[PDB]
Amino acid sequence: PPDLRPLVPLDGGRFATSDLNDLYRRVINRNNRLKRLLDLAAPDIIVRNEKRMLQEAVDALLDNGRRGRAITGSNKRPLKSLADMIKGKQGRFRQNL
Amino acid sequence: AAFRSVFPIQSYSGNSELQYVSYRLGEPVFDVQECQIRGVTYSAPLRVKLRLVIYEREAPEGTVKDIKEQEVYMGEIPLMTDNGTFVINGTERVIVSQLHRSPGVFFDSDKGKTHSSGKVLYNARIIPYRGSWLDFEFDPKDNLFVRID
Amino acid sequence: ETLRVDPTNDRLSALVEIYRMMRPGEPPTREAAESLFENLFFSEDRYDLSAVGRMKFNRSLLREEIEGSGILSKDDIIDVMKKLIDIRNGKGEVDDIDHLGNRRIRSVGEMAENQFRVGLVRVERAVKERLSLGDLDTLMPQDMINAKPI
Amino acid sequence: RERMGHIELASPTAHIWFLKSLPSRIGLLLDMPLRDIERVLYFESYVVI
Amino acid sequence: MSEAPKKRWYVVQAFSGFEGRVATSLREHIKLHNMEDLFGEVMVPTEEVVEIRGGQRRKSERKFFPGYVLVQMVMNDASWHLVRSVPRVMGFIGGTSDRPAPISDKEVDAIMNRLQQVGDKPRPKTLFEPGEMVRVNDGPFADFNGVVEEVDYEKSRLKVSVSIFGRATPVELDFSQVEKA
RNA sequence: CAUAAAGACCAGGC
DNA sequence: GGCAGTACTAGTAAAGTACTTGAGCTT
DNA sequence: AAGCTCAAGTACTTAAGCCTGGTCATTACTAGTACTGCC
Repeated sequence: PPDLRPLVPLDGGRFATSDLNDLYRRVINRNNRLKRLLDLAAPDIIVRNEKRMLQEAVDALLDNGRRGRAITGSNKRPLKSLADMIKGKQGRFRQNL
Repeated sequence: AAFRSVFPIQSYSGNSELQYVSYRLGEPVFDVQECQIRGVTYSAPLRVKLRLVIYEREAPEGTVKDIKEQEVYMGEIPLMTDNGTFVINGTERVIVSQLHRSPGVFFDSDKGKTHSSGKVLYNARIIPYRGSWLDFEFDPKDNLFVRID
Repeated sequence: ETLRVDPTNDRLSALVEIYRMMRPGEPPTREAAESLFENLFFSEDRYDLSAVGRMKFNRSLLREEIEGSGILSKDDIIDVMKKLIDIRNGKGEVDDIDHLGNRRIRSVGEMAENQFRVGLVRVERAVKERLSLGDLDTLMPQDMINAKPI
Repeated sequence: RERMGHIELASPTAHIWFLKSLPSRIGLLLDMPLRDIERVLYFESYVVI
Repeated sequence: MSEAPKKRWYVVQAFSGFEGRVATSLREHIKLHNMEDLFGEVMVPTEEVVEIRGGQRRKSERKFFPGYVLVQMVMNDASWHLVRSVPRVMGFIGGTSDRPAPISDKEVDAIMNRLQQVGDKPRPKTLFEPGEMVRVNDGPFADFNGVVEEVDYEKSRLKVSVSIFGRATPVELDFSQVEKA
């Protein structure tokens, strides 16, 4: 939802945003690439390079940590996924209850 | 007692000999009363006397020299107030002393065999401070094993 | 019977297995398998049983002298394992954990030393490379030593 | 807030809850390996049983 | 060695935007072996910075593959194991999570050709004004063109026919004043 | 009426 | 005046459960 | 040879409230660019 992820600044030149703003921006940029680069309409035996990037994009929305986590610069912590808000991989299940 | 582990350095084709004299603290930042009324961090630099000599083996240029500096800045350790407290950033700080088991060898009853029955076995455990562990335990097959880290 | 279930037969394959246990996949080299085991229990830069711990270590084996080195030797562990076999056979009893000859107070200055020896073993690796980074003899103030890892 | 939109993905993708889970929903019913072939086909380069 | 070594390549699934200094950190961690032992060549398809020029339209897309390193090293199966051991890399690529499958060199050069291929059809090449074909950039008739119908190498003049107002205007211009078709 | 983040670690009460 | 060096600044490296599985023993 | 169960081996588990304190740092390394000094 649009107002569920606001983009207001915190104080001065810093920001406090959700970790979904970095992940929904990738799935859409890995969607039309298979449609029109890749204008084919080929047999499926040819194309590899896009679903290795699009599946990589949607897995960070699915789960981070079961094969490979999604980390940010100077941060050895996985991106807070939609499942990680419920199960609490980082220890925030001890914070939800 | 910890300085004298890093002074003998032996580089091939360098021939360097680093000899030590003494450590002397420099000047402090402020006194013991401005660290609470102000935001004084009190970071006193540690300066150390050194004696090095060089005998280079790369190519004979005919020029050799031994330049000696009296004090070199290494580390930023805080100092101690006249009672025995420290300061680092803004607040007063005291490090609590540590009491634990010795850096040696011991012989306890048993560990690890809490899953099975674990009848008569004897074993040893060493506690180092840095490095890896070193255990010597037994099995029901009467064989001595080892556990590192 | 430990030797019969021991796969190694000499010094080389022992160092290979000691590297391979510390990621069970491959033998390293000729040199790193020696350097890691020397940096397990026989070097101060990675293993310091500080000079009091030798004095407490000598009384656990009924030694005469109390002075010595911080790092262990090749004669100590065998003499410990002999006492392990002797306690297993029935002679002797267990040792006291909570007795103060073993339970020692570590001072605040010794704690600052134990939080300074971590920076020393990095700054020695700094002065190794900055021995080569120096021009001829300008490497006293800053071209040798850094105050960042300490 | 309440209204929704949908993103037309050209190629469909998996849901990893149905994959890395030990009771594999596409390994028990549809007789593939429950853990092995999932770590062989999906992310990797094995092609168009 | 008794048998001649045969070097092969693999693909390294890493993070997007986190790739070039992972190759530099391959040079960092895997330093000091006095050789030429195992590494053949590192291939970095990304750039460590970005270009101001991007897509012409936001509908128009990229054929880039960010985060996918290609390293040459023998185990047989080496250059994803010891490249994930360098940090900020997603996993271990190929046969299984401990054992990749080997690929040929021509497939690797084709993966490079997927990098080299750019979007060269929004169909512009101009560099072109109503004459056919040159580029004049001096005097009155700058940003115009035509043909030198009569070439004068001795007089160093080029009689270029400018199509102004829907009408050819043959004007004699220098070599430095024009750009040859 | 809007801004003081999130997280880590420690100390404290029962 | 042009080229190279370097500094500044913006992207960026205990003790248990279940469950699996390898192996030993029979039609 | 097929197979059937059994035992050791293995990975994984979740750690009995809530509450404020203070603090502490949000990244230090690499690459490109721009500025300045020298030839």
